[PDB]
Amino acid sequence: DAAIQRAGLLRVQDTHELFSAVETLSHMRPLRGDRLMIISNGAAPAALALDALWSRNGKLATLSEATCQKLRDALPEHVAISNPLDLRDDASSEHYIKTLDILLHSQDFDALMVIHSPSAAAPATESAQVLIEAVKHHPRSKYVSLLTNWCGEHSSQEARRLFSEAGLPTYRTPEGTITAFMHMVEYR
Amino acid sequence: GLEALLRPKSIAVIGASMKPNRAGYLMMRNLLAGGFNGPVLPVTPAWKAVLGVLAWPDIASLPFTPDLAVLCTNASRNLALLEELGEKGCKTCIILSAPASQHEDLRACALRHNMRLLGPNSLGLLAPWQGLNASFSPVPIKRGKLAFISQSAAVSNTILDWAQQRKMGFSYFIALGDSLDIDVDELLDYLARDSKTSAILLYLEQLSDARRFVSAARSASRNKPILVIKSGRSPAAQRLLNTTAGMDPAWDAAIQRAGLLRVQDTHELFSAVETLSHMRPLRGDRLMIISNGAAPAALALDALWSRNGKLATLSEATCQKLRDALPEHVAISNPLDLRDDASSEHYIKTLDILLHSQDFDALMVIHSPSAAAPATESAQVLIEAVKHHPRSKYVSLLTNWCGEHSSQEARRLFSEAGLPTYRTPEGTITAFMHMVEYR
Amino acid sequence: GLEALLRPKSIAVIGASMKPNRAGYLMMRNLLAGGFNGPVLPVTPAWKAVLGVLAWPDIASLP
Amino acid sequence: QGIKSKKIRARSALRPLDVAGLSQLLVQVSNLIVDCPEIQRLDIHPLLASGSEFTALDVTLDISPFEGDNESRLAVRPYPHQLEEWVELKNGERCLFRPILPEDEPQLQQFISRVTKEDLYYRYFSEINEFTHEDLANMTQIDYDREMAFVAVRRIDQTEEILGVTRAISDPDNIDAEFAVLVRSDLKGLGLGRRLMEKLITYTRDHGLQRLNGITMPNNRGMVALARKLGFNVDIQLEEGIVGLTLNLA
Repeated sequence: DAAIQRAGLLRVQDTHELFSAVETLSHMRPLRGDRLMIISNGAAPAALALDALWSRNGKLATLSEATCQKLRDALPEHVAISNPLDLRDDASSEHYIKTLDILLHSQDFDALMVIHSPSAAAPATESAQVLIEAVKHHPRSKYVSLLTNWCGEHSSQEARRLFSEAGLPTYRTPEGTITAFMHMVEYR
Repeated sequence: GLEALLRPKSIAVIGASMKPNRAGYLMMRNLLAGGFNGPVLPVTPAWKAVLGVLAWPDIASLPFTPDLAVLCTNASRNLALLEELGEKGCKTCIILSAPASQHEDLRACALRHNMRLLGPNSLGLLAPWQGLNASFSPVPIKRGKLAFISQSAAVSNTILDWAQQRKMGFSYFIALGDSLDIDVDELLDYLARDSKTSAILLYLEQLSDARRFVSAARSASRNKPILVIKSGRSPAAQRLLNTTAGMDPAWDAAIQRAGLLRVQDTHELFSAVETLSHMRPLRGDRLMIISNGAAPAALALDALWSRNGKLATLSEATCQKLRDALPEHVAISNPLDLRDDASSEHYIKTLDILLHSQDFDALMVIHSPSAAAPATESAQVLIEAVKHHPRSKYVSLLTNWCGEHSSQEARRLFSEAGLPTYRTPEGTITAFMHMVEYR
Repeated sequence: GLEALLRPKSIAVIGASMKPNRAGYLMMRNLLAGGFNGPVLPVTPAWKAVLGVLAWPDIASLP
Repeated sequence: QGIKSKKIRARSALRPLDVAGLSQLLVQVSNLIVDCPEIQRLDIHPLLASGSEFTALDVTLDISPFEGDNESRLAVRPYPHQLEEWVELKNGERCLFRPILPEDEPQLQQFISRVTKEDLYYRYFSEINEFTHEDLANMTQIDYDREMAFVAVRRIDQTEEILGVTRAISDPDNIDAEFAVLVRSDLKGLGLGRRLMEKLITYTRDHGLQRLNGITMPNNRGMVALARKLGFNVDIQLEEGIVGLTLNLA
C-alpha cells in the first residue's frame, strides 16, 4: 500500500469492482470537480446511493435559485425541486427531457447520475433513445460527465446495448456507480 | 381476520375505466389475466361494459355483497365511497392514494363498520397460487415458495421491478402503505403458518411499535429463515424518506434478539434471492472447492479468510483414489483441486469420487471458459452426474460459470435443474457464510 | 337484415365452459381478446363465472 | 462480540481481560435497572477493570418520578415462574403443572403418537385441520402475553414425560379467545383434563377476557360430558358434524 501510494497509482479490492473499472476507464471522460447531481423516478434507489456516498465522504450539489425557479412549473406536486435528487413516481419521458435540458444549462454540478426503474409510463427502450438524442443535440454535453443506471435486468438489455453503442457508461446497480465516481475523484 | 383479503371469493373494482391511461384500466386487465375463479364486478356509470364485462352504475345496484373492493377513483370521493361499502357490508378494501390527511376519519369509519384497510399508497397484492393479481405493477410473476413484504410504494415498485427482472417465483407479495390498519406483526403469523412459504423477506423503512414486531418475529423465526434490509442510515437518506434518525445501533440489537439476519446492500439481495430458493439447508460448515484455474479459487479464499470460514481436509483413502486420475495435479494435497486444460472427463471423474466420501458439507465448482471444456457441455455433464448419484441428497451444491457472454445457456440450464448459480467468486462465499451464520 | 350479425351490440354465449377442451371455452377466449365494445354474456348453470365473468343459469334469466 | 470486532481491546494492559466478571457486572446492572423504574439514565465512567476485580470510579444517576406498570416499558417479557404448581392426582399420583419451554419439543413429538385421532382437530380460519409436528414445534415458541400453554409433566429416571397439554390464544382487541386440550391414551377418567381446564379458566379470567371458544367432535362423549359438567354452552352443527363449545367468563 505504501509503495502504491508513493507511485501515484490506485488499488482495487476484488473483481466485482474490476468490470466497473473496465466500464469507467473507457466511455467516461475525465472530471473537472467533485459535485454530483442525481435524478430518478423512485425514492429508494437514490437513498441506497446516498448511504454509499456518505460512507466515502462524497460531495453533493446545491441548486441555484434561477435553476430552481426554471425547474418549477415543469410539473406540480414535485417537492424534489428542493433537493439535489429530483424525484418522480409515475413520470414519463417528457419530464425526463424537460429536466435534462434545464439541468444541462446551469453550472451547478460536475457529474449527472440518472436512475430508471421500469414502469408503464416510461418504457426502458424509448427512454434510453430519448436520453441519447437529448445528450446528442445539446451544446453543453461536452463539459459534463454522464452516468446511467437502468435497474431492470430482464427488460433493459437493448437499452444497455444502445448506451454502449453511443459510448456512454452504464452500471447494473446503484452504489456501483458511486464506487466508480469516488474511484475517479480519489485518483484525481 | 385476513381471509377475505388473502383468499377472496368476489372482487368489485370501483373506478373501472376503458381509458388506457388509468389505474382502473390496469387493475381490470391484471385481474382478468390471472386465473381467478370468481366474478370481477366493474362499477361505473360512464360505460356499459369494460373490456367485455357488463358494468354497474353504483354500489347499491350490485347484485350481491362482495368480499374485496379496490378503490381506483380519486381521493376526494374516498370518505363517501367507504361509507357506501359499510352499508353494503363488505369486509376489506384496498385504497390507492390518500392526501396524507383524513387518516383519522378513515380509521373511524373502518372501526365503525368493522372493516380492514390495506394501507393507502399501496401497490397491491399478488397470490399466484390462487391466480390473484390485484396490483398496479407492469411486470408478471410466477408460482414459487418465497414471500416478500415491502413498505413504500416507491420501494415496492423498485423491488418488484428488480425481482421480476430477477424473475424469481414468489408465494406472496404484499405492499403495505401507511400501515394504518394492517401491519407487519399481523402478517407474520399468517405467513409463518402458511405451507407454500419457505422463506420470508422484509424491506423496512420505519416502525410504529417494536415490541410486537420483536414478539411476532421471535415466534415465527423457528419455522423458516427470515432476512431483513434497512436503509435509514445517513442524514440525507433520513430527510428524503422523512424518518427519525438516532436509533440505528438499537436495530442491530433487536434483529439479533429476534433471531433474524441483516443484509447491507441490494447487490447481496439477488444473491439472497438465489440462495433462499434452489439451495437446501446445510448440515455443517466445511467447504470443498474445485476449479480449472489458480486465481479464481485464490480470490475466493481471501474472502473466506475475511469471514473466518472453515475448509475441508481430505482423507488418505480419498486422496489415494483421486490419484491416478491424471498426473501433474499436485492439487490432491489441498481442498482446492486445480487444473489448467482439463476436459469434462476430469470433471466427472472428480465429481464421482468426491461425492462418495464423507469429508465436507458443501461443494463449489468454478469454471473459466476454455477450448478443452466448453461451457454448455460441462454444464450438461455436471447436471447429469448430479442427477444419477445417490449421495447428492446429502450435499449442498454451488456453481460459478465465470464467462458472461458464453455462459448464458449453461446458467439457464442450471436454473431449470434447480441449482444455485452466481456471477462472480466471493459472491458464492458471501451466500455460504450467510447461511452458516443463520444456522 | 344482416346488421345484427355483422354489427352486433351484445352477444350471448350459450354453452360457455371452463374446460379447455370445449368450444365454449375457445369462443369465450376469442371474444374477450378482440376489443369488443359490448357485453359478453355467458349462460350456464354449471359455473358461477367463466374466465372472470359472472354467468347466468338460463335464457329466461338474462337481464 | 465487542472484543472480536475490536470495539474493545483485550490486552490493553499487561494482563488479559476476564469475561466472567464483566458479564456478572452487566447482569447486575440489568437486574438493577429492570427492578427500579425511577432511574432514567445511568453512567459509569471510568469503570476500573483490574484482572479479576471490577470497580466503579465515578457514577451518575438521572432519575424521574412515577411509573405506570413497570413492565410495558420493555420489549421482551420474562418467564412467569409464579404459575408453577404441584398437583396430586385423583389416584394420589404427583405431577407438575407449568408453562411450556422451548426444550420440550422432543418430548412433545412422542406424546403425539399415543393420542386418539378424533381429538386432534382444531378450527383455523373457518377450516378444520389436525395437529402435526410443525404445530407443536410452533407451540413451544411462545410469548406469555397474547398466547399461553400449560403442560402436565412427570419425572422418572432423570427424564420428563408429558401427560397433557392445554393452549389458549387471544385476539388483538382482547375480547375473544380459542382453547384446545389434549390428553394421552390410557390416562382418561383421572380428571387431568378438568384440572387443566380449571387452570386455564383462572388465568384467562385474570387476564381480562370476556368469553372462550372451542370445538370438538360429536362422537367424542368425554369432552362434551366435561363441558356439560361445567354447564357451559354446547351447540351442535348439523350436516358438518362439529360441536361448538362456548364458555362465558362473565
